Amino acid sequence: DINLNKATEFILVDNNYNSTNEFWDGLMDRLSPYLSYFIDEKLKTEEDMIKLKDFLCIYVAILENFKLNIEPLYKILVSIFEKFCSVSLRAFDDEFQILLN
Amino acid sequence: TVQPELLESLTKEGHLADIGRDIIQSYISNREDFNHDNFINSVK
Amino acid sequence: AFPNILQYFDDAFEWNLASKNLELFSLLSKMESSIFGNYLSDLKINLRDTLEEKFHEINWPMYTSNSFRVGDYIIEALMILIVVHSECFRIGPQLIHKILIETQIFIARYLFEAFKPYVGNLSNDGSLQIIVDLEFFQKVMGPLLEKDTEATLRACLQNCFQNDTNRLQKCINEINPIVSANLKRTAIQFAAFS
Amino acid sequence: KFDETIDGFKTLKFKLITILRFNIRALCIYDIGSFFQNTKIWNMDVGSIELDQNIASLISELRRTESKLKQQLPEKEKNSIFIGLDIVNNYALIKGAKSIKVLNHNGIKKMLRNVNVLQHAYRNLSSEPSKINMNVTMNFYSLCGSSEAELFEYIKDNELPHCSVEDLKTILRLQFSEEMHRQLKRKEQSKEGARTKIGKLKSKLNAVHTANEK
Amino acid sequence: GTSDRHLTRKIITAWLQNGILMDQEQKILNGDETLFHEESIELFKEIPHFYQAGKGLSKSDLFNNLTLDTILQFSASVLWILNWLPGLKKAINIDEV
Amino acid sequence: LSSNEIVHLKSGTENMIKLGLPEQALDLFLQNRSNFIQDLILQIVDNPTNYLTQLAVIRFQTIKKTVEDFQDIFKELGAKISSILVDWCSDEVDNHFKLIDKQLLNLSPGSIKSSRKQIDGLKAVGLDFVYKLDEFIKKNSDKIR
Amino acid sequence: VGQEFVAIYENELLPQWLETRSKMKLTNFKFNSPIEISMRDESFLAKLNLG
Repeated sequence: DINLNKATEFILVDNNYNSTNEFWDGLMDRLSPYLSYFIDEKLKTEEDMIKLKDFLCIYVAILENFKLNIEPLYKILVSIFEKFCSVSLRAFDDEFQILLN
Repeated sequence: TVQPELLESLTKEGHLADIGRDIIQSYISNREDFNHDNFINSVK
Repeated sequence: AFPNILQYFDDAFEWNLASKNLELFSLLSKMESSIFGNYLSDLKINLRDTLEEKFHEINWPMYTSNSFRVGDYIIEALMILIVVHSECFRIGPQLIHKILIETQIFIARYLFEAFKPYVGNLSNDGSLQIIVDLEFFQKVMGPLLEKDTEATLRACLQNCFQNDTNRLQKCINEINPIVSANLKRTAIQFAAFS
Repeated sequence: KFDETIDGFKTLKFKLITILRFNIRALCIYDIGSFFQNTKIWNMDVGSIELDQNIASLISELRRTESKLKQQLPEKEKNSIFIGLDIVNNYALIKGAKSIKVLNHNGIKKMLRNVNVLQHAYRNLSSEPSKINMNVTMNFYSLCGSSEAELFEYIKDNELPHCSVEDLKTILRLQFSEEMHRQLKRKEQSKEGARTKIGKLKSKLNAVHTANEK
Repeated sequence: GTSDRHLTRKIITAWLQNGILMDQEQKILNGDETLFHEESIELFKEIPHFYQAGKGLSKSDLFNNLTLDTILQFSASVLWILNWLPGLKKAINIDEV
Repeated sequence: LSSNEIVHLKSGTENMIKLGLPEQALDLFLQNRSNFIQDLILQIVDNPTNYLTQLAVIRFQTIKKTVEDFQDIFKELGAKISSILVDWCSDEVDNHFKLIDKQLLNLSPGSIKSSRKQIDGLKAVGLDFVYKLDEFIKKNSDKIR
Repeated sequence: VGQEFVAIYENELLPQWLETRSKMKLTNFKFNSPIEISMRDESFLAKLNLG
């Protein structure tokens, strides 16, 4: 409900202002969501982290139907897949060393 | 106060553009010593 | 310019005409003769390239396994037919949209009908089954046109060897179902010619 | 009004100049996906499939860049700037791109296939014209992947407008040599075929088109 | 925006004669198929000899290219001057009319 | 000329008919679906058979939906307006083969299976174009193998 | 509330369709093609529902 613009009462740019908005809120809250998904990767465990991506990639995708959603969308969920990689990784046959036992 | 650890982005702040456009890192070129070993590595 | 002549007979009690002045109109007649006969040239010339489809490998050694239709003979023909009748039916509505439509059914029908001759022996070269296919694409041209065109159509129905039995007649009257299958796919394309 | 419309013409050449420099420098930027391409391999890395993702990015934003550039502006300038700057920077892009590393016989087919893909890309911008950097740089980097010193004499006696022939001949020399220089290991190698490329550095290389010095 | 302060605008660094000058000769028709790899490789690789590619670069790919916003800007204004020069360069109506 | 949605497009389309400017209206509508499909192509060759299959699905599927939009919107608007639709259809089919040939510049025929299957997808609403592909095969029989 | 209506619409309705479809063609999914084919009813989302 920002880009419902009968445009433009700014007029800056001619339909390019909200790009700067979700750009910048991407930027500042990016590094906060970084550690919030990194520290807090342990507190993003191999449970509903799948529902975290499932509730992020849908919201990464139905976006404007896209407008500049890149570095958060690619980089963040990329690192989330790296987290599911490591979490399933140690959750793999290290966690099946009972079969070694 | 551009020392070798606090010279780039604190000079690139909001009203820290009251320091110079190529003299942001050399904001102490108004001093005796300018900016402590390569003041001028920003405009290029 | 007729009403400009009648209203040009206002003060003007000359007589009014003397349609030897309308030699100009006869000149306009000749101009009209130059006009549509220009474009009905080139479309016919483009429909001359119609013969590139149906001579090349159509009604050849043709199994023609019940594709209803497959008549690229009639398909691309009626396509460019509906392209010309597409792009001029608004401003030139009931111009040679209609007149050149009738003449297109003519030149269509005649330059069609003289292809069945060289395969008058009615299985050439595989067309025992494609007898019914040329019967099918022959039946495709019953979209909306006139009756003397349909007269020459059914004249070309009896053109080949068989094409002389009434078994061909009632047999194609049984083969009408696959024509109805072509009459829904494809429907909406040539539906504009209705 | 001639100074006026003269100056507007000067802004036209400045602006279209800037656009052509933008696309061309986007390309030369994009060739640094090879820098680094994470150790373009030695003699093989088989397999060796595909496809140096940064080059696919180059094809991508090249393609969309030509899409929007065909949207806004008029045609002839776009064909001009894109045509000249694209094909030329493709060719010299391959030329300086030769200065890379030790070389791979399978990776010859890899970077060959990538180069053929970018030939398909700038071709997909325009190919009916002389899309010869396909032929020139394909036979030239393939000629680098060629390791025959007899072909090194034979080709460049017949083809290859290869004005960097100092570095190009020293590079295909460094390519037959780049197969040689890690053919073994310690040594890697004895430089005996590079004694034949020291002699052939004097002979298959320094018979350089009657300026016999390379 | 040059006023370098603080940017190695390598596009603007590539605005240097004779590469800019022969680039105007490469803007003449543009070049009329004398698209000199002499000229293109010389000037366009000349400032770009700095690494060069190379190898092992110290070079481009997000090192100071123009952004997409500035691209749509420059495309916009060049469309504007193209729409200008017919319409406003027409009326010269010799020679003070 | 601006909305990627349907409801304003549907609505102001039939409002433009409600003025009675239907021919210009349809032409603008077809132009919007042209620009639509055009920009839908802007999401990505990565490798060929995928890319062709993708491409056919966009273009033909949108044309077929546009046909249901047409008979939807232009309720008892006759033959003529439909012929304008046939114009736009045939245009885009030709543009498809132009994009096919646009990278023949270097194929395997499963691509063609994708294409002809979806063109029969247009025969679900009854429009043949396979014959154009038959002449495409005919004159392009080099890398079809 | 509006966001929950939005991801309600996409996550509840749309991925149900593009996983329900395709089902004709394997993968290739969640992308420009399903952008193109879905496109159904209950695409009528962004007219008034939060605006």
